[PDB]
Amino acid sequence: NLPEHWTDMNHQLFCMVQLEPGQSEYNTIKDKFTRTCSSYAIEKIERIQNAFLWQSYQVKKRQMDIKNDHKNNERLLFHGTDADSVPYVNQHGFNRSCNAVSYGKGTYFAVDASYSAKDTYSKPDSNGRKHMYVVRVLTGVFTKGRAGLVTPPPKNPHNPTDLFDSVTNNTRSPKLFVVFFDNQAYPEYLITFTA
Amino acid sequence: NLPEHWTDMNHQLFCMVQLEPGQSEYNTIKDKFTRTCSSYAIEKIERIQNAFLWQSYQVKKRQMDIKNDHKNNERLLFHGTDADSVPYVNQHGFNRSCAGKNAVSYGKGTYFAVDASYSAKDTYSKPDSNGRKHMYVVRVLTGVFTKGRAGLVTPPPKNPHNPTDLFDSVTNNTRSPKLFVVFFDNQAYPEYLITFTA
Ligand SMILES: COc1ccc(OC)c2c1sc1nnc(N)n12
Repeated sequence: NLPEHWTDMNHQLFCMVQLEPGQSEYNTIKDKFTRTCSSYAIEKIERIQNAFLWQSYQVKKRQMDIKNDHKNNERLLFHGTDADSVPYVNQHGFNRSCNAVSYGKGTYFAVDASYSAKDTYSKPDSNGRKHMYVVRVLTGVFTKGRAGLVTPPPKNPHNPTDLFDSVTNNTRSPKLFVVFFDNQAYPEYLITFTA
Repeated sequence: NLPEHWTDMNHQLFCMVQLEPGQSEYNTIKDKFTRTCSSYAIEKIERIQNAFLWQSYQVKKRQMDIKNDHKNNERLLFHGTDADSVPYVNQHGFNRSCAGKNAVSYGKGTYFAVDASYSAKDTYSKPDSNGRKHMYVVRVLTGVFTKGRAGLVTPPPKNPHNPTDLFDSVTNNTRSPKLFVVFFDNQAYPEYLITFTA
């Protein structure tokens, strides 16, 4: 069930599709970035078409929609990456096993592109190019994180296996989310940009 | 897509089904165990019916069956663990972030044994306060594998010049595999829980 807005892949399961500047999809993703990163230069935006990652992600979304009995489990977040990690992420998504993990040992995602645009996260390559993903994240029901978590905390210490879906720095006004499982995050767009 | 021989779960997502000695399902697991663990006695064998773990595992299996072409990608392996881990594994499966360092490390992942005797070591199937040991029988997507090494946080590339095209798992020895390490969520389905004693 590959999304409508995807383009034909000639029976292949993986493609990076450069977006056309000035068309709807490009303008949408550009505005989300320029909200907080209007001083950077965008070189290009690519749609990640990974059928395996998409399928595993959609299975987790349908499971979380059943478990939570509601369907607002998804958010659009940012993830800065060094050039050398881009091929891995395009292919295999985000891997907690691969900076400071103050809110737990998972994969980190920023509400604001400004945060992901830090050189510690979006490390400039030899040519000055920085890389940031726009990511669909199953944040689901969340609580405040803490150092050393390997999974989100229990929703009630009387059932230690019924878990929050993610953790955050701040539950009232979140600026980051940590997920602790593979296939809880779909890398949807890659932005290549410069300072 | 839940298997047709599972007990009806009443729209429930999870349950453990106690098996009857004399049924083929119980007897084949007992034979597989006793092949190398003839000194121990089985208390019970439970079929694990976890709808969500099953779906995610079956999606990974279909993807590996597509990627590899006519490989036997699945092996039935053993995993001994402490009583404290059993409720988490039953609900959530095998989390590499929680895995022990193995005495011979072929990578930082979850370890599965070919031989029940290996999983039956007190270091893995730690006796609980009542002297009960716990061992899972696990469908593992071993796929295409190579000899691992202690540094690995994922299986290594098949080809150094193509770093993202990975082996599916690693082993101690490709000639005589006795253990497999997996590095991803939903690559192992816990199918049965063996409770046993001395
Ligand atoms: C404290 O927050 C983080 C810790 C670690 C991070 O990745 C190493 C990270 C954040 S926010 C963010 N956006 N993009 C990335 N990679 N990250």
